[PDB]
Amino acid sequence: EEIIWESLSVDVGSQGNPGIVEYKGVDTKTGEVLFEREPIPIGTNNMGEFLAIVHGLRYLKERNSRKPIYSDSQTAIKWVKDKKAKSTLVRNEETALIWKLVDEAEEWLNTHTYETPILKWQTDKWGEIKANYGRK
RNA sequence: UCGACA
DNA sequence: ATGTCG
Ligand code: VO4
Ligand SMILES: [Mg+2]
Ligand SMILES: [Mg+2]
Repeated sequence: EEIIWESLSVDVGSQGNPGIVEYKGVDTKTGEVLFEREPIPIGTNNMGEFLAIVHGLRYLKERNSRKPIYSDSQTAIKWVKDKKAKSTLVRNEETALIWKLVDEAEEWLNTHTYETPILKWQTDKWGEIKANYGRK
């Protein structure tokens, strides 16, 4: 299987886990940053990966784009497929912002239709995903 | 008992 | 190290 360059790549970035979470989506071909989330004080890697895909889904749908989305997160891909984020992050006053975004993301998935293929970025064959933050 | 993706 | 799934 080859890389579908005509696509959107998303990825999470964090400082600690759980810790500060952010994410962005980029054009897989050029690397142009199409959107980037404002750092979230506290959240998990998988929540961020999940929010990144849903944000890409809405980004593409508003523009009537049928391009697929690449993510390197097996967990986030499954959560999106089930339209349910199974995070273990403790629900409390500290993790309110991330959980709210996560709940709203889920809500969006349960209130909208889309055919966007959500593809697994084969990191071991193609190297780091184009929207990556972390060290290689 | 791990294996895997982050 | 910690977050999650097969
Ligand atoms: O802009 V919306 O996709 O929330 O309908
Ligand atoms: Mg990732
Ligand atoms: Mg990354």
